Amino acid sequence: VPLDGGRFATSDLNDLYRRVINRNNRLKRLLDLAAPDIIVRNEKRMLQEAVDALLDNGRRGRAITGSNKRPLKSLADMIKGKQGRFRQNLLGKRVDYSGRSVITVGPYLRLHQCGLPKKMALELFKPFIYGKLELRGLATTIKAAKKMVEREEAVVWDILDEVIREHPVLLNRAPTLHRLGIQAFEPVLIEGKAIQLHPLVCAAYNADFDGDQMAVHVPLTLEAQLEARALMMSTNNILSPANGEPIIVPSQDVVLGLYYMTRDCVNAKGEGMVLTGPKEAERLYRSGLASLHARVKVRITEYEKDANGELVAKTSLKDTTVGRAILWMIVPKGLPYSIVNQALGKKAISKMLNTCYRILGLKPTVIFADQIMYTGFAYAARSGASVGIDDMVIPEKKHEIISEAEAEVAEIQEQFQSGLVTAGERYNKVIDIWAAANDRVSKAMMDNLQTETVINRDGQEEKQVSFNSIYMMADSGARGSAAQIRQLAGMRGLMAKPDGSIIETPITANFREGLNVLQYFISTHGARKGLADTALKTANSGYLTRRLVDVA
Amino acid sequence: VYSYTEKKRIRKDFGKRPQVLDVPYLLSIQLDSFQKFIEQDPEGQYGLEAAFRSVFPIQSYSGNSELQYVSYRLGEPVFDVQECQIRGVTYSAPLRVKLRLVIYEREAPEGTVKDIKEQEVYMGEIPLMTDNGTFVINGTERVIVSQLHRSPGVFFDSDKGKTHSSGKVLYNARIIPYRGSWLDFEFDPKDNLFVRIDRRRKLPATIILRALNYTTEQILDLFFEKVIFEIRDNKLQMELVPERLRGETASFDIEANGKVYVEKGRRITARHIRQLEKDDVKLIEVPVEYIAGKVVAKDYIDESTGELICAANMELSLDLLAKLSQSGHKRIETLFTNDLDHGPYISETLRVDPTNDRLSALVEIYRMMRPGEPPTREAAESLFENLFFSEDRYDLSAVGRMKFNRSLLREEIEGSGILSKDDIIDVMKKLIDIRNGKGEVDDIDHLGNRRIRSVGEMAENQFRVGLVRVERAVKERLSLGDLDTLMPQDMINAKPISAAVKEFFGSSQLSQFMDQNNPLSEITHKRRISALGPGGLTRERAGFEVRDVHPTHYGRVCPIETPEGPNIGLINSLSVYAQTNEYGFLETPYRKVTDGVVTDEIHYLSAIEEGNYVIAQANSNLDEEGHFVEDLVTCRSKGESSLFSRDQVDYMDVSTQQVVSVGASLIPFLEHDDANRALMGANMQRQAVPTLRADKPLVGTGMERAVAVDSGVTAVAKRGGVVQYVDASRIVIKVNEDEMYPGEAGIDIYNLTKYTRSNQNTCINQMPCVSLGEPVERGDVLADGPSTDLGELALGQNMRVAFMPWNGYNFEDSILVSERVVQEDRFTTIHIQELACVSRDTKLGPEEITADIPNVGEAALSKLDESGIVYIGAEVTGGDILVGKVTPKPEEKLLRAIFGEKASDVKDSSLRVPNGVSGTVIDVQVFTRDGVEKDKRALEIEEMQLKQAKKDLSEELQILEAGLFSRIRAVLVAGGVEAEKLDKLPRDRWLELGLTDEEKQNQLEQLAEQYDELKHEFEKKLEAKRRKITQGDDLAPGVLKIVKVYLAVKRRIQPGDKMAGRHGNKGVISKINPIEDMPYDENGTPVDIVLNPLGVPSRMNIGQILETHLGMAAKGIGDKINAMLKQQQEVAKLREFIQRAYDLGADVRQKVDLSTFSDEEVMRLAENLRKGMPIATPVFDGAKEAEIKELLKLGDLPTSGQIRLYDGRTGEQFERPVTVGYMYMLKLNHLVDDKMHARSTGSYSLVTQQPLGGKAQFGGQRFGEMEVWALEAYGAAYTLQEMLTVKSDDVNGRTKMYKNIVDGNHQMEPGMPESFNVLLKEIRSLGINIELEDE
DNA sequence: CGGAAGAGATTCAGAG
RNA sequence: UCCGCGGCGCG
DNA sequence: CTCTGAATCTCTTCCGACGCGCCGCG
Ligand SMILES: [Mg+2]
Repeated sequence: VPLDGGRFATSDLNDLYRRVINRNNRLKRLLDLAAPDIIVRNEKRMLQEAVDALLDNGRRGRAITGSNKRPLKSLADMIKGKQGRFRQNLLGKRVDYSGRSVITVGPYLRLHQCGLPKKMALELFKPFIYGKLELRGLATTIKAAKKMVEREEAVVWDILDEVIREHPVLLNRAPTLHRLGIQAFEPVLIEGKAIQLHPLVCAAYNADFDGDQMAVHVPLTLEAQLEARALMMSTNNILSPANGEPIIVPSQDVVLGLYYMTRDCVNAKGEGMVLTGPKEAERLYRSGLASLHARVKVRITEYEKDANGELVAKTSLKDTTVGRAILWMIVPKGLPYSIVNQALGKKAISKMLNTCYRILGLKPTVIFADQIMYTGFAYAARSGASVGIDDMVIPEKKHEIISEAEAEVAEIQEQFQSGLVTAGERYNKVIDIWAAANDRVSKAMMDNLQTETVINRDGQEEKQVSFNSIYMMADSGARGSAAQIRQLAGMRGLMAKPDGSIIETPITANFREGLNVLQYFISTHGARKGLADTALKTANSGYLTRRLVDVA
Repeated sequence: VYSYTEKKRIRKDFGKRPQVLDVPYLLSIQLDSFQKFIEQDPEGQYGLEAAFRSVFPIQSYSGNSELQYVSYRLGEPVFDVQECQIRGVTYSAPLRVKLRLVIYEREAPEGTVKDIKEQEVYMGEIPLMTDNGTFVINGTERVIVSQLHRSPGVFFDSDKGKTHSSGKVLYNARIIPYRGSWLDFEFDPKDNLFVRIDRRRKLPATIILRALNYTTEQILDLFFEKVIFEIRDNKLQMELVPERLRGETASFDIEANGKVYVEKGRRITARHIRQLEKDDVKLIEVPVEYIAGKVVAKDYIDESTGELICAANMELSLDLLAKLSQSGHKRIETLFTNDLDHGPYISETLRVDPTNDRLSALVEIYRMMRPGEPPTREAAESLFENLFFSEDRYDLSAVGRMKFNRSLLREEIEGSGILSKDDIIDVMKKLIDIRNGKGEVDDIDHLGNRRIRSVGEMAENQFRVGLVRVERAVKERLSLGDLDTLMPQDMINAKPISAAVKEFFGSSQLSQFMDQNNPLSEITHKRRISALGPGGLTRERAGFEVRDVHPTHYGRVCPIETPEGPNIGLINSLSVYAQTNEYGFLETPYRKVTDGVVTDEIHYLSAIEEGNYVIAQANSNLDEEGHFVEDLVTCRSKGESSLFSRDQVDYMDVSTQQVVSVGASLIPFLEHDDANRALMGANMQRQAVPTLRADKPLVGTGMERAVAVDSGVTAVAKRGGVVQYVDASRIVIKVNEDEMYPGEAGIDIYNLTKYTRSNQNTCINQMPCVSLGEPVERGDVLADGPSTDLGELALGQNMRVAFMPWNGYNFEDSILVSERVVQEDRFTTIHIQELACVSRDTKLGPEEITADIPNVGEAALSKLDESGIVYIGAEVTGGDILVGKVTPKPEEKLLRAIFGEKASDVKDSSLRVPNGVSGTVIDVQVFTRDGVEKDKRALEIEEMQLKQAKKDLSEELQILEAGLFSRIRAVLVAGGVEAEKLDKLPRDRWLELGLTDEEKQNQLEQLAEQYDELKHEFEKKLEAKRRKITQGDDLAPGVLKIVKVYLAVKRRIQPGDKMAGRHGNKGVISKINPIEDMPYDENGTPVDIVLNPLGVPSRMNIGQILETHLGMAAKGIGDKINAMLKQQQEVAKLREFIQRAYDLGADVRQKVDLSTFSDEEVMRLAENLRKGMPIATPVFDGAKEAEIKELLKLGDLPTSGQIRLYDGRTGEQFERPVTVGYMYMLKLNHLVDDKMHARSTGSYSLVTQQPLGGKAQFGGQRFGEMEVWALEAYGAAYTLQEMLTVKSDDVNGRTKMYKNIVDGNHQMEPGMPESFNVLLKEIRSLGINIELEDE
């Protein structure tokens, strides 16, 4: 390597070869002199050790170091090891025609297409630009095309648009884990500096928008283009190879919007009329003369495939709310109307997708998914499901429940100070009574929160489901579970010592109120334990995957 | 009462606990360590003199020549700090030492020396530490963190489990010296004492027992007691006390005084033992069979011939008894032979002895330490004495022996560093005690075994290594010393120690580079504790016990702030009130508590001792008279916490603040949020970047002032006084009469720091925040640095934020952003790059820096000087010419350059702008070698540098000379006062007032010299400075002149940036949205930032909710102030309004009023409230729900904080009220322009024909292995062939494909991967034959 | 350095 | 002037 | 007595995710 001045930090192999050739030169010179046996065997010994170190270093004591302080590299080092030749230059090698950027959402694309920033688009397809420019003949040599593309004249963006129209590309996620980590998309030119993704793919990628970065690749030949559009495509991969359940299940916002969409308070303005179709219901909602959701009889027409290959129409006067009908307005023909009369949970929508695929082929399922995502964002923006500090209603009986709890802990202590019980027995049963208190407070707060809403109901009174934001986010299945609300509003359970032993004093506070230092310290114990667990587990997981993919 | 400087703006505060202790100096560790490392302390006491007196004196071995130490001195640094950083040299200082050399008479060793020599000798230089606690090595800043390692002492570990899993625990004893070989004691399942030295082979303890000059009888008497038997006629009567009968079955009929107490077989409980104790006689009678397995203690020998009847550690047999009774030695001393109280491990331990002799033991350890060597008696003795008797190669610090004596339950405090024999004997005794079961092992995570180091002691250690090396060299030279033939420095060399310290500061796992972006990183990157580096474990030697936090960490090590990922808990941070003990342990304060009253005075407590006492929880309801309103309170004991009585505790914690780190203490409402979320929030906050103009966060914690002041990134008044002149460059302050020194004090000058490159390419800047002619108070801020304003810390800004899902643009966490922020340029940031051009002197033509370049247009020279360097202030873009550097490519053969040629082609090597970046020239730096031509542009740059370098001195002298002229005026009051010429004759020219008095001229003439001396120092300061600018610069050989240029880029917000708050909320900006579509209220104002409410359920961080309501309250006062101040109302209206504003608290210690204030003071305070109300909040004693609720009542906002909102696009009501408010947004330095990158066809590598890597080179991405197997998982085949053969490796394939693609016939060719051909070569290069085969 | 593994020296170990 | 080590950070 | 042998303890070796960015020193 030519380095500064006459200095060249060359490879260790040069030094090893120089050493051994000097050794051989001295030895072959000295055998001419009929030297005594002692010195000649000393030279043969040191030559033997030198060539042994040349072939492999480290197998002998006091391995010869390199420049300053580290053992020099060898041919054995060049062949084996993570830094060896295989796993850095044969199994995986750097490739041209690629690029890297950061992801955004841009939730207005179609599932079969993705965006791509303009400067990246110009950079990637320069040979295609040269070829098409030669095809139209507006340039003569490579230099003319090069200067024209460097000037970024407006006369080339139309060629650039033309060469995209169905020329696909590839995406990559750096910690590629399973087969869905690589997909293909039909690119569309977009302004900006970041990659745009359809939202339903990030769940398969398990790629949050925290700042993950993608790689791109470009198929070149006709074989490559057909190969990409055949199997690389996002459309024809809708079942996981691990289990038949789909992989385009919605995650966070459309599920919230539809869940809020299909709930009915018993009394609301616009209650108690009849309509002949979803279209006029949509019109009435846009008029604002009726609530988003109220019990309304409607005339619904539905199709079904009793005939072997043909659809049959039938009509009725179903009883439902307006939101169910307006959602029915976009549903494809095959599915029966009974498929939407429930509350449309996470499991419900997954079953929706699975049944739609199993009965109505492939394409209508895809367009149904895209359109339901559109409507989910639309009505989730329309809803306005904000959060508020006043939402988290704390149960009141829990305070005297706690008071009782320290009453029995004082009682058991004062038996224990009379020799009645031992430390282990009292330990177990204070754990038991504390757990029972946790059960009671958790159940109490759940029943207080679950149906707090009450209404006069066109008359005296009635009790119905709740409309708290926290509850509707919870039972939707979007984010969190019951335990999260248990931790937040109610008592935060009880934590254990780092070894695994349980602390006798439970966490008698909650996040809505203040927290004293010691319980926060124990929470720190738990959180640090979990973070260390995952951080150490990642490497073993990856290594196990490597061995298993090698063995079979 | 408050200073006028605090009266710029007062911060609303909450909290009920009255603080008593002040936050200490936040840089005490580094400052104390470095100050202790260099200072003239007698007797050393962990100082440089200690290392000197350790290494000194030096004596020639039997040569009667002595070198003895005298003293050392340090001179001033030859350079400054700032221009030293600019140039590139370190900020070191010379080391001047005086050495005394004497040579004894060869006829008398104790006789007087013939001569004495003494001289000052210079050797090396050592780096210096600036007030901010920094270091300079090569024109940069580097900082050394503090190391954390196990203290030298003894440990006892269980190691239960892995070995022989279906078996009980083992035990092991470890001794680690401060400097020396390790030594390990451990057990084995067969239960033998084994010793291992320096992780070598396993050896029995008996070898070192005998090598310590001990006979077998001595050893057994040491480890065991006596059981005596007598040769007696009646069944050999014998003596027993019931102490050894504690818990045994009766193998005999228990009889005494001819009366059997209990028969054989009955277990002897305590009752039988006491029955024996009544009239307890010892001599009893037993049968003979019991001694069958019992072992003799002494060595009885025959008397007929002296043959050994029985040796130690062998049992007895009836024949042995008979033929020892034939000799008549009645006393039979035997072994105790216990089972559950004294395990007889020593017996078989000595039984499996390989040898039996001291010399044999020495030979064995000789061959154990060095394999394959001839055994020598003296060599074995020499190595044995050179392991634990040699004070040179083995030693312990005083702390080592301290913990050694503490662990062994000893009482001695001070001994010797080297070990002894009885100490390791005691280690034997305690280890066998532990194996018996009694006693207790010690853990590792307990901080009473954890030791902290700092810069001073490791610097001393490296320096001591250098001195022992050079001492070896000096003694080697002195072995041939002569009779006074030289001056005592020719034998010393400054090269070794200087090289050693320079390598230590330069290359070390403890001297990390410092991340210079914001003052928070500055203060948190210094108080950092690491467990890596030499002497400690590495990144993957970590189990789980080191990872998790320990209860002793409370109040001493922050549990919540640590980096996550590859290393967790290894880079833990130190607490806020913690400090370093004298020995090297940690300490935390406590409040002394009497019987029922807590005193104000405090104590510092170590880690080991705190278990002896009990401490109460900090936020206990202390009464007004220092009592507890309850009769019971929870208190943390040595093990855990428990509710204790009124009179059980003796110490009180100082405050709630002492639990977390500095970075953690800045998060408001921390107590309402989860641990991991707070951790990631702190990890982001350490990485912020200052914006164009700062502004105080509306929700603070009160710690901003302390961190802002203590971190020296701002101008602090060394003395209080009166502003005289202010400017954007310098500040002039008048000194008060009381503060000025009696001898010609004068005034002070503060030089600001302008736009300059930082270590992280950020713009360090200083803006004054003081008006003209203002009384300034001692120890207060004058100029604001980056991300600081008016003396408070302000990283990000405050946004109007709402929580609502909108059109999927906030899908997972993506941050939607309004156009108004970039409209105001309120997140605009600045980066400063650095481009370097070298001018080497190489063959084939020395490099030229001319402006003449072939094969280029005139566009370059349109923006270039004739020197070739760009003019200052050029709007250059990517790929533009910056510096013009070009390198060229008898009587009959040299003239052919004109005959058959035209001219020599000089090759361009111009440093261009890296592609993709714009910029503007702000500074050009040029350095020149000693004796090289200086081109035109370099000449004026030093000329502009020259004239400013003399104006500031002239400006300084002009003010400096003013003070001496007042001495003329004070003395010469009466006389001829000139009407008009009072100023034409300046304040100096008064000795020429026409005539002069015979005595007045004397003082005038006398002081005339001292002005000349002030001129003289002006001359020398001018003359010294003009040399520094004129002199060249030693560099690497070959290079001739450096060309440093600087760029400034104005970074704007664009979709893809990384936004974050102060409660862990991540995010990237998805879409920029024009103003018209943003949601807006009934009043008319829009909203700026819209988030996703779904973050709260999943990741439980409710704290970000509570701050948002406060933001409305903070603005809710401010806009009401803004509403009233727009119309000129009388001052008392706001005066009562602000009075109630700073009123209206539950129970606070603030207790401020407004009556004492002047009207103009209140008016100038009002205008600083145009933006709102800064509200303080302690970490744990913060505001609760109720007082937040009633605070909004003072505003004009709904009680719930819940507001209905209007749509921007469709414009209607929302049938759910939405939550809005304020929130503190900062910016991360992870942009998009520095990450997005691609290539089509660039360079290739040499060893393999593969594309390059990294973004700096025009390289691409790496096709990782993992996506390989992913690809054949789909039925795809051709791409796998196509990607890694024709696009990466094949050379003929790509060029054909490159030629084929430009014609549209997309076709692939197989080729052959040349990397595989590379593979076959070296595997061929050995004895292996391998190649291809038939086609 | 934890763990696995595997080869190798050792060391009883009943059959003699 | 583009090879190698160490350290920090990000996912 | 001498095995053969069947464990048994000793000693050595091989290994421990991926990808990128930044900075420093030979
Ligand atoms: Mg991520």
